[PDB]
Amino acid sequence: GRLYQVEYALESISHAGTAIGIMASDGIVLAAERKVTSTLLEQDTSTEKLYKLNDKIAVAVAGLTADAEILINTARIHAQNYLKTYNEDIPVEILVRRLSDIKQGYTQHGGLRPFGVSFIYAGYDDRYGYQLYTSNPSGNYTGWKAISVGANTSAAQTLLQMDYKDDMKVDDAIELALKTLSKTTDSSALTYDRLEFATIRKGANDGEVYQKIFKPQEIKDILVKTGI
Amino acid sequence: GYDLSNSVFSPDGRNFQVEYAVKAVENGTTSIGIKCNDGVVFAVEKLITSLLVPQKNVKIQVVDRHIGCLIPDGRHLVNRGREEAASFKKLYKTPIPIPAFADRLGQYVQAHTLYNSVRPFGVSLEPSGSYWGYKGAATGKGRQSAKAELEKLVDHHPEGLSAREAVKQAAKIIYLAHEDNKFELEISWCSLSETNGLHKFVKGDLLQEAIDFAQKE
Amino acid sequence: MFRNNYDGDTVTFSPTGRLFQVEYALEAIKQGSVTVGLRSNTHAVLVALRNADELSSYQKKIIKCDEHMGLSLAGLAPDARVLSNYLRQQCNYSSLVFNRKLAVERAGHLLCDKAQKNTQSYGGRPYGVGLLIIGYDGAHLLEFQPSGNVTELYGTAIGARSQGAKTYLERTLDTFIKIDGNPDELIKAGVEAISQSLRDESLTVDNLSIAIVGKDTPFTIYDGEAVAKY
Amino acid sequence: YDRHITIFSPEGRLYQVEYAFKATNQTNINSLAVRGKDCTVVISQKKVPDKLLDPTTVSYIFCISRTIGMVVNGPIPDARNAALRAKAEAAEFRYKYGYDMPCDVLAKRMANLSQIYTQRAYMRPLGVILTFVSVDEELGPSIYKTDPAGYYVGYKATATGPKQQEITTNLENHFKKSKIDHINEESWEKVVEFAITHMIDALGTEFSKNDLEVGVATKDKFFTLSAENIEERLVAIAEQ
Amino acid sequence: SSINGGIVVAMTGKDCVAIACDLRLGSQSLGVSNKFEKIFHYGHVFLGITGLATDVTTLNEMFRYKTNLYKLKEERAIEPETFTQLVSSSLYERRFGPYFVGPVVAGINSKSGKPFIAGFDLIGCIDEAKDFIVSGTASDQLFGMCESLYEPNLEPEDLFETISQALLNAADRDALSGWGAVVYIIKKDEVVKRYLKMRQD
Amino acid sequence: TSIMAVTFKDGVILGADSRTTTGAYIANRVTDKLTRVHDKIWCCRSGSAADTQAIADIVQYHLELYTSQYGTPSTETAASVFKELCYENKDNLTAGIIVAGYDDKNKGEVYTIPLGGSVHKLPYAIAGSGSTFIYGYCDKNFRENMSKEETVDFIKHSLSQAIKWDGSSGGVIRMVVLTAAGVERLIFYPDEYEQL
Amino acid sequence: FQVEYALEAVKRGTCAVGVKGKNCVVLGRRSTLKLQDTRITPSKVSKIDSHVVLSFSGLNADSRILIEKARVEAQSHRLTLEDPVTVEYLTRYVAGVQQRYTQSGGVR
Amino acid sequence: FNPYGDNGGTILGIAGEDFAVLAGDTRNITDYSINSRYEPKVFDCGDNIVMSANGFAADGDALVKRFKNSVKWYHFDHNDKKLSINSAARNIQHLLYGKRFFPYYVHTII
Amino acid sequence: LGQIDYALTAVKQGVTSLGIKATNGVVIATEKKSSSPLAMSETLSKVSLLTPDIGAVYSGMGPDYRVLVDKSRKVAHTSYKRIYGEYPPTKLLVSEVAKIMQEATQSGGVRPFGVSLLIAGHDEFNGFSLYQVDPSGSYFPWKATAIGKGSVAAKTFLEKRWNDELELEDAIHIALLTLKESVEGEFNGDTIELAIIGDENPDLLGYTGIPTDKGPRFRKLTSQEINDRLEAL
Repeated sequence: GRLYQVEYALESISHAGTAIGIMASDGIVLAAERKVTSTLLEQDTSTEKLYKLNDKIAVAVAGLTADAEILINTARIHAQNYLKTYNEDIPVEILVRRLSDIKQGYTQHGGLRPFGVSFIYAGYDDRYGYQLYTSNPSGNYTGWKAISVGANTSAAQTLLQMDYKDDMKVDDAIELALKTLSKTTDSSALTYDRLEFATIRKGANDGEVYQKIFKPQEIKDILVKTGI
Repeated sequence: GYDLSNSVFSPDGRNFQVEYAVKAVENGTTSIGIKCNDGVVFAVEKLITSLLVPQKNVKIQVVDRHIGCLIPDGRHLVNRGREEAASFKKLYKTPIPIPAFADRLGQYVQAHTLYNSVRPFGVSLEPSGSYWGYKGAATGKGRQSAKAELEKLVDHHPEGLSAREAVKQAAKIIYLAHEDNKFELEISWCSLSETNGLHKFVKGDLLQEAIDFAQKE
Repeated sequence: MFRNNYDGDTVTFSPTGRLFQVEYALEAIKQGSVTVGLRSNTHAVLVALRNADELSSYQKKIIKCDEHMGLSLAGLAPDARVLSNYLRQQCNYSSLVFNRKLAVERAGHLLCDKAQKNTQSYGGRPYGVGLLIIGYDGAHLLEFQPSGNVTELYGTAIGARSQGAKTYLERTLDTFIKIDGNPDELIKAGVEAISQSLRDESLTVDNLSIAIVGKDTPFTIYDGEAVAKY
Repeated sequence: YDRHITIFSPEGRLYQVEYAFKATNQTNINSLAVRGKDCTVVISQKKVPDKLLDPTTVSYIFCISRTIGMVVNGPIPDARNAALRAKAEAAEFRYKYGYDMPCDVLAKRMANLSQIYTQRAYMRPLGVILTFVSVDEELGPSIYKTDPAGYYVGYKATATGPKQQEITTNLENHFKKSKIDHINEESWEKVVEFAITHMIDALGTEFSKNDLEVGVATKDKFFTLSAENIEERLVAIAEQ
Repeated sequence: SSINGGIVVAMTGKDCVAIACDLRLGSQSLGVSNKFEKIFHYGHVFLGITGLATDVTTLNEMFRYKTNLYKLKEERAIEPETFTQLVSSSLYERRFGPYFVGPVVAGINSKSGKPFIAGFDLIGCIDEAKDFIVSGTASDQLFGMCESLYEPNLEPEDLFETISQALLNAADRDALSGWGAVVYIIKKDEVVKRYLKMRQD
Repeated sequence: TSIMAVTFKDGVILGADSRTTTGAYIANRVTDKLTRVHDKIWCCRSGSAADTQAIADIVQYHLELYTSQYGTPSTETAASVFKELCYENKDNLTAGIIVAGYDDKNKGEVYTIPLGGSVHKLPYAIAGSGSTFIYGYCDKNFRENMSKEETVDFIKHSLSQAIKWDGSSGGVIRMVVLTAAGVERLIFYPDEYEQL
Repeated sequence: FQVEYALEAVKRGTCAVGVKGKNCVVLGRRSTLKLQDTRITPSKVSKIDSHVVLSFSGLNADSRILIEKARVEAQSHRLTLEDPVTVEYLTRYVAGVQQRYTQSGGVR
Repeated sequence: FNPYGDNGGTILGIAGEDFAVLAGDTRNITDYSINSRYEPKVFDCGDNIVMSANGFAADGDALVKRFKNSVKWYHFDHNDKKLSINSAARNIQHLLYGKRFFPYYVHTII
Repeated sequence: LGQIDYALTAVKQGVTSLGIKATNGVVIATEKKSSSPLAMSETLSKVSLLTPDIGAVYSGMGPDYRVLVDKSRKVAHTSYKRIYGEYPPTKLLVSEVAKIMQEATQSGGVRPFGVSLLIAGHDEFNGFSLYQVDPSGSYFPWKATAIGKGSVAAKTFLEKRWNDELELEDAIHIALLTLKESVEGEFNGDTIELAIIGDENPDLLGYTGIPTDKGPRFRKLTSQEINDRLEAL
């Protein structure tokens, strides 16, 4: 009992931009590649593919923009509802399962096109620590240590499998993501204006500043330091 | 393809469903209306099939005591017109003027030509919702002979016709129209003199006189 | 061969102005069995003649709508049930609000108005049953077709080779029209009429049903050992 | 589907509104609208071939409000439906905003309704033109015309019908000669005479008092001329 | 209303603001809690709510919800004036069903840099004053103290003393207040929170 | 408030005072209580100002729609519309209305809609708080057919007495005459009617 | 067809085995990838309540809806009758939900 | 506005061995005035069932008409089953409790 | 191909229109087409004010744009205003318009709008901005862009002309040149409709007395101003 609409959505996502999420022992790193260029299109569209659902959870998108915006707004509303109801931050798995259930419902009732969007969730909570998830149009969500979605999924997965360790640091994850993206893009070299970066890390002080979204200057500096 | 559903415009800008409804109207029995001096007379042919009671198959209907009028489609239209007349009477305390009643009927009929989910009416007020004022009106299978007779009457009476003679003229025209085929006559009257402006059915001695006059013609 | 492009739904007119679905619904009456209706000046009767097999009962054809009116059906049973329920509700409303027994002509008008709505709606279906209505006393007799037409006849017959009964009634109109005061003779005339429509088939106490209503006589249904020509 | 319902064709077309434009010419009536310095004149052909018709009840001119009149090109059922809707909208506007609805606002409302008809699949467009005329409190003599496609615009003068092209060309030449946006005639009778003469020249035929219908809009109100007034206007035209 | 007690007072100084409140929570005469804070902050704007404690908590939660959604959608913290308009609209949305609260908003606009204080009535009528705003069951005493003591263009050190003295002296004359006080001194980039020692607690 | 309407040979005449009071304080002293609902159909309102104004606006809208659709409504039609509005919402309205109009019926026409929404057709009608003091007088000085000047004098005397004896009535006397020539508006000041 | 294709989709799911004994019931995962975190894994055997457990086979996303509905129905029964749901009642409820979803077109 | 009133009267139902008796007044009154000296209060609804509702005349008449309509529809829907007295009592209980919060202001004896 | 592609074709068949964003403003310009000298051009407007600081221009089916302008004007007050007491920023209004168009595309029995919108605006904390909204419901920020019939040549010219130091006057000059290079019929002030989002104009507020209340930033050029600018080409 195959689902043709879900397969079409997956094929459409396979032609979208590549996103990489790497989980370390003390932080999570999300990276995405910008592909649209017109020499006159503004690149200040807030953040094109990286989005914040709350102060603790971030998401990376691969697929159609409107469905992504709808799902992100729904996730933000759900997180705020949970915060108002229980006076505590929503666990990552609950929000991921909520979005997955929404996708599954959109893949079962007639007259509704399935969401051709793949999500990479990076979150932190006090029950499991750092968590990384991937959700697809079919409605299934899976936890991962290093995951990639988009165009060059297989090559990026192979590269991550070759050079991933269970005790990597945040900077190690950043370098691994940059090197994996640089070896899979079909644009010869990777540049700052075509890249989006985000980190979710907790310092020695229990502040939990999970909102570090890299500026273009910071992305350029990181690329220069790594050597891409 | 354009003629298979209602409310669909043909490339030349026509609705063939309404034209087919008009074709269905043209297959009906003859109905005549004569506008005399301060009155209107209506005449209806009624075919006889067999065991049929000769007196109770009335086809003429009255709206608001002063208006005269596919049989079930006509019945539906008359019921809607009665509802509209009652609404007007309740709102304004006066009997609804004939142009207002005609306009409301035209709007209701034109409503059934806007959506493909409904079928246009197949009665005679044309099925497209169009209507106008007439000195004489003829519809049905034998409508052309009736139209010719009505034109003859209009030419012969430039100063108007009396209601009493209009009844006999209607009977004669109905008989001439039925002459093509090979039946009963029902006549209804509404005049300011013999009926005080109220729609009435003319029967009894006057009906016999009209029938005899038609037979002698 | 000879595919019809204008017999799909009831909201499409034929190029000559026909409504083929309505005609098919009219022809659906021929599927049902034979019903015969008479009328005198004081009484009115209905005669109705199916059995699935020797181990089954017989379908009901006569339905009482009120203490003074009733009907017989030929065609689709559920449509007849819906129409009979509507007529019962209308009679109940007339008897409750105005304390007035509903006239048979008004009942025919209501049936025609209700049946008209199924020929113009799209997505539905016209009724597939024909009805014979009889009323109090003067006596009245109506024939209702699913197209939305009523007749007010002296007598008629519908369904499954009913032409013989109709011809017999056309012949004996003047004979049966004036049997006032003798309901039994009118019932026997109706029995002879329905026998004229049988292709050598016999009548028994299981296949024959009768209905009678007249002056001082409320609507009464005879079935079983009561249709033994007693 | 794209030929029977109002959806885009592969060429980005709407083959149900163009058919409405075709249906606008089922009748053979030509209408002409001009505006004076303090009035606006509309003239329409009146054809009553049947001798059993009542000529008083045959008209394609409607009085929407006290100051706004309309002339419709197309079938009469759609014309009367649009007239009823326009009258209801004008009355509602007067009740709500406390002042008389302008001609351009009514035209815009009817155009928006036509656009709604074009965009929804279950509603068919009306094959009417709906030329509104008035003398506006702020604008003055104003003529605004719509179409089944939802498009509306104002005109100095306009013509509609199967033979509208010759009338339009004559109007364009006249306005090129005059180099002004209206007709310089203080009295509306002269404007009616000018309109009748222009229609006669364009159509190449003469008219009687039963072959024309006239509507005049002034600051006070909009009114339809009777047959006797048309006869007097024709006599005045014939006098010179 | 006026069954749980509580008082809040906000004043405007030189390039700074101050907002102070009591800490008593009770059921009529009985005292229940001495730690019930009535001042909250979202982004850089502070809100104090007096009246029914349940409505205070509900409004705090709802305004935190709305401010978080605003930050997510607009990628920017909300300013005191926009927050004042939002609170007024939310209060008026409950016309004929109002929250039995008295709100007071304080804060420094991030862009312009000028201080801002405002108060609200039962149904959200905005009262903007350039000197001080008072709310609670001891509003008359607070008005008297503020009129007698307040001076324009006060340094934060003097502003803290003025607002603390006003709040303490107003609370000492009110039976439904005075189980501890907390004062916020708000500047362009620094906020100081201080607890006060007082009688009856 | 004191309001009246009387039919005479050439049509109908409507008269009203110009005082609106909130309790014992006169909120308005130049009130116009004569409301136009059609070119030759006018109404006189008494009672709650908001209810009467809303009803008048609704009736005006209905009559404008009637004119657009049908032609010229009769005065009985306007009276029927007023009756429907007052009778349907009798539990939430306080309005006493007098409908006066001139049409082909000639000699004018006057209908009365008091509290409850009833309809009465009278040759002349009086309403308001000040009418109670001028009842008997109006029953001793009214004749079926009168000229314009005599009718104006009768209205002036009646309204002068009503203003004199009623503290809720005062100000100027406003009159509207509806005839075949059209609509005429007359103003009579306290220096004139306080004597006669 | 719709039911047959649903059964075919079921046939592609992971194997599940259920056995009952004298006083116990025993309910019976694919190969995780090298970069897959198994610390947070939804177990294939989900307990509907303290006395009734469920094990699915087929599409996991569609089974989550059934599990959630079964849990909600069990809590509703507990709140409405003060008695925890029985095994047969819960099975009948799940079967009724599936049967209702089969109708009304039922693409899947 | 009070939607209730009192019309007096009294009724008496006695059950025997093979018979039943339902007796009643015939006087309809309002306060101190006699509306009618002969207004029957005991009716015959059919199937040897007699019902009398005493008190508010309007409510009693409404209940009687409603019960008779229910009996006729019961005969229609069950092939003339000859409604029993206990079934009639249950049906009347349902009719009376249907207007639980706007009750009939009558006492019913069957 | 579906309805969205057909709507895009209809947009491509429409009149061009442009949009150019500079350091201190945004310029929108378009051509009015009326092949009938009897018709009056002033009665029809192709550039519509959405908010005192946000304006819009379109390419495609005119009546759809006329309805969409009213819907956007209503949603600018219902959604953002009457809540925060101020007009929405450009991004949020563009998002609401895109939501309206997306709902039109997704709703059953309704065809998508056949227009593409260029929306110019200014707001605090974001400066000036220019966006394009497609019939599908997706919006994209732009530095300089064009749509309609001669959009390819206009885009090439804008790419060859746009830079980072461009000012409002230079943007107006470039827009006028681009319009002149692709004018279908007659190039004068009565056939050109140009608007600018720039500095606030206190003379258009209508009243004085409130120092905080500033004038609108949207300003629609008159025919005389356009003719004077064309005299400088």
